[PDB]
Amino acid sequence: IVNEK
Amino acid sequence: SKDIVNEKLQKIIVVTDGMKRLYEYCNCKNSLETLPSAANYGSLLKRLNLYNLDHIEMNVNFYELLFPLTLYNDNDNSDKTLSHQLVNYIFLASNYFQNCAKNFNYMRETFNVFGPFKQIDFMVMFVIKFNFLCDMRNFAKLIDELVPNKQPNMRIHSVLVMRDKIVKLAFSNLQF
Amino acid sequence: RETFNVFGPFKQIDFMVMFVIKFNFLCDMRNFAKLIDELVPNKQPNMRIHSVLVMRDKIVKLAFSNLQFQNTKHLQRLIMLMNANYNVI
Amino acid sequence: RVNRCIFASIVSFDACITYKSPCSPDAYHDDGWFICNNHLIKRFKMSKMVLPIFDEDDNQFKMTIARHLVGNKERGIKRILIPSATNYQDVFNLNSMMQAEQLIFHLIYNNENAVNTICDNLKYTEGFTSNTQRVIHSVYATTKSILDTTNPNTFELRFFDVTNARALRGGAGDQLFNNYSGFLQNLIRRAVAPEYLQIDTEELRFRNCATCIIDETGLVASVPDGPELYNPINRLQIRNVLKFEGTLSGYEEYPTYVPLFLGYQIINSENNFLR
Amino acid sequence: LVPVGMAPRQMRVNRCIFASIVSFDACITYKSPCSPDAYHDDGWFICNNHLIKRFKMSKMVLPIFDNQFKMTIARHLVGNKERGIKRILIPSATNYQDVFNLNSMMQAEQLIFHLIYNNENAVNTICDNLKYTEGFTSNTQRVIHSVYATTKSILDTTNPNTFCSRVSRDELRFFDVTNARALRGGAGDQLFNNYSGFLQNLIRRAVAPEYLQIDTEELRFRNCATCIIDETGLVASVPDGPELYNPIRSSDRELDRTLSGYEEYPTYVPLFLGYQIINSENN
Ligand SMILES: [Zn+2]
Repeated sequence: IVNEK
Repeated sequence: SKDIVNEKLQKIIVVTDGMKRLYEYCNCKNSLETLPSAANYGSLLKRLNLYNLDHIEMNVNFYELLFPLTLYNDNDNSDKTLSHQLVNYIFLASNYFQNCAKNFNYMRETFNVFGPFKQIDFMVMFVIKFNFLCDMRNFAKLIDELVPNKQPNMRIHSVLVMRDKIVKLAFSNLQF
Repeated sequence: RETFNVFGPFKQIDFMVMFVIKFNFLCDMRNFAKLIDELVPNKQPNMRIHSVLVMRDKIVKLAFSNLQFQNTKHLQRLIMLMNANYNVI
Repeated sequence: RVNRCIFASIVSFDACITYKSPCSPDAYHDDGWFICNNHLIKRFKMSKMVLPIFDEDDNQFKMTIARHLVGNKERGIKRILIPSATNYQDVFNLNSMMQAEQLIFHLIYNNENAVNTICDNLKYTEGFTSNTQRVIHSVYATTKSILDTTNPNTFELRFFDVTNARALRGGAGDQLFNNYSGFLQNLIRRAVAPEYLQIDTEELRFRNCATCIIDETGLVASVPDGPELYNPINRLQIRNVLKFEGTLSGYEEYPTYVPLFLGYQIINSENNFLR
Repeated sequence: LVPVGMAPRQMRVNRCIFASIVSFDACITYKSPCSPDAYHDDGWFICNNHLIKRFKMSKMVLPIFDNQFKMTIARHLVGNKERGIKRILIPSATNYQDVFNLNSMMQAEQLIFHLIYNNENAVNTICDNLKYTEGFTSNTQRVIHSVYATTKSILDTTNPNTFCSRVSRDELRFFDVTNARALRGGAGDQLFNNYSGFLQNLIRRAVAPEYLQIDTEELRFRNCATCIIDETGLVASVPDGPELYNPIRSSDRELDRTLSGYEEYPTYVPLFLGYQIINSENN
């Protein structure tokens, strides 16, 4: 997870 | 104020008690002796994988996490080794966090072996923090509920400041 | 021995300390044996590991010889295990 | 030429006894030591040394440090370096040393009862009032002056038990350090080097593991765990005649020493303080 | 002629492999910098200069004893703040090509590296390129063959003894973190095995063991490990946490009044790692 943040 | 901090201490005790069974982990045998290993969390990692783990902070508020413990009846004037024990505890916590940050990648491969999932970047930190909090609960058990409303201690506060500065810098260095 | 004596002036306290040490040791030995049960032993020991074992046993024996010291079925079985008499049954 | 050679302020009050006092010159060095090298070696099994920290251009931080004189076989009393007040009388063979030295040790450890006993015993020396009391006064005054000088309370963030990983809990080595006298505390600071040095949020590690141990028995040249560190050391005779006149010789040697490495030193916003 | 028929003469021999570096362009004269230590008949097959330049390592002696035995040992030149690839004290066969900048250095040294590290493909590539590059036949071919022969002679001297040491019973060495309760040690022995025979000999000559059991006596030189080994190779890293401060005081008033002639402890960081065992002295 590198974009859901 | 420091009354709110006492509330924080009681809340962290109760909230640890809460999640250690809401998610039934209590890896309460472990401590801050050295870098944690996935070999003691395999099943705990499986249970963690059931949840999205991005809701975690890269840095650790070592200050606010440990300050409540500083509030205790040091005025008893019977166990200054208690204060020295607290100093040892805080310093070893800082070292534990520093080593975790320095070798965070190494733990990343460890948990790649154990449950190779995208959420490992958060699982590493969750293992770190949860083992740390189990150690905090054990330390609370060791100490007595002698928390005053307010207590000044320059030496302990200075140790906190200087060690946590290193801790925060190390955590910040976790680039990506 | 003093830490164990905290729980009482037991008659055979020295034997008790030795037994506790060997028992804590046997726990991890059973752990290793479980870890290795699936694997196939060789007819003869690995020579390098054997040399290491002999060399370390030298030091262990030296230390425990320098430190001189002072209800039967299971007792004797476990004691034979402790004394490493693998003929135990 | 102030001679700070504590344990050289010893006078053989007995006429038949002559005290050589063959002790090290460095006592005349206005350093942080209050005991010079030979006294240190004899009565604490320590050898003075210095550890440079910053030595580039003119920054010359040279932290002092002493070395173990204890092999890897000694244990218990044999290994204790600086005994506690509870056990120093046992570790040191006070009866085998001169009563003046015993008085010095008793003053250092605040054994006023032993001091009174020693002076009471000296009361019954033949030339007691003539010169024994003068010797008592001289030695006692010198020792008291040294002790007061060492004590900071008279008219900083160095922690010695705060390095020990794998320890269950407690530390308390700093507790015993506090319990020690000002002279003993200054000696420990002067000889023992904190394994870590933090300056204004800048940590330097000198060892990967502390070498000394501090507990109720005192300061011990022991290891945090495992076995002890290896620590080695004309009258013309017939054998002295040599036979007929006739291998890393080209490389330097790393000392086989065990310097006193233990503790964490924390320094606040203060910069590279060189005064 | 003067000398007896054949009769191999006896003289000193430069031992560092890198001494053979020479410009393949005969029209370009080159001299490699060699420390005189290279002419000592010792276990070291690299001179101090090449060692420091390529591996960031400096030789050193460790007295051992009644009879004072001198055990070879190297020490870190790695600073405290160096990170990542900089911490690779000796790269592994899977990383040396990257750690060492083959492009930036001479072809002869690249061949030397591809020989030390068992890279036959790279060695063959270099050989063929030199065959089809420049006046190979005239003198470049002979120079290349001379360099290759020297390197192969050194390797043939080392590897048999290295293999005999590997299978040796009397002498045993284990390059890992003696603190088995650690994670940065790993299968250090397996990695050491992965290394070439000559590289294994270099590692033995450089890294001293944390402990040393001679017959029945054990000497503990450290309560900790000053370096580690991983897939990358020999890493100048602290296995447990913060890096050791390495002032690097040289090479690349009241305080002194008190600190006149006065024993001083060096700040160097020697290489201590693993367990070593020996029967008798063998010295
Ligand atoms: Zn050379």
